[PDB]
Amino acid sequence: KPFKCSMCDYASVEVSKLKRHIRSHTGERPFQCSLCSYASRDTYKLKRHMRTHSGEKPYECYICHARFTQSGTMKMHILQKHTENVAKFHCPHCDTVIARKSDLGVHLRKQHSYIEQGKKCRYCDAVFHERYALIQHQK
DNA sequence: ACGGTTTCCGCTAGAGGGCG
DNA sequence: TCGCCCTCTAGCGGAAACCG
Ligand SMILES: [Zn+2]
Ligand SMILES: [Zn+2]
Ligand SMILES: [Zn+2]
Ligand SMILES: [Zn+2]
Ligand SMILES: [Zn+2]
Repeated sequence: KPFKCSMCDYASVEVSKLKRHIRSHTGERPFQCSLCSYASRDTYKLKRHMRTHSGEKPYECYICHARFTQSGTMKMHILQKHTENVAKFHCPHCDTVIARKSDLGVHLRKQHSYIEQGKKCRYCDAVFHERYALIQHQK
């Protein structure tokens, strides 16, 4: 409506939007950096990748003047540093509270995901394949 | 106190959406 | 239209902070 994707269920109004989405399915990265071996699927992510080469920090916190490469990083810094009563991330499986969303993801794969490279309990010889079960068992 | 682990914090880079 | 630019999202890795 008008342009449905055919593999996944994406659809959007513009032909360029559906073709860019299909580049996400195929893996085509048309726009090559003229400086290194990076290549992007659209023009914007290449322009933004060029800031790493130039080393520019075009965003500045209007409160403490720290500088940042991207706006989202600046916004988040303002949120964690110059703002109170902000919602935190409580893990569903344990009692852990984390300030940032992706750190919660890091926590979930690192403490609550299966690893066949299991660890032995420090005090007995039983082995566990998820760290939280291990540390809880180690009572 | 001391090493390991957990959380912080700026970083790169991945998607989709609005509009002139 | 579609090229431009925007936010939101996902993870990385060094540093700091926390703990048994
Ligand atoms: Zn698709
Ligand atoms: Zn490059
Ligand atoms: Zn600031
Ligand atoms: Zn947890
Ligand atoms: Zn045991």
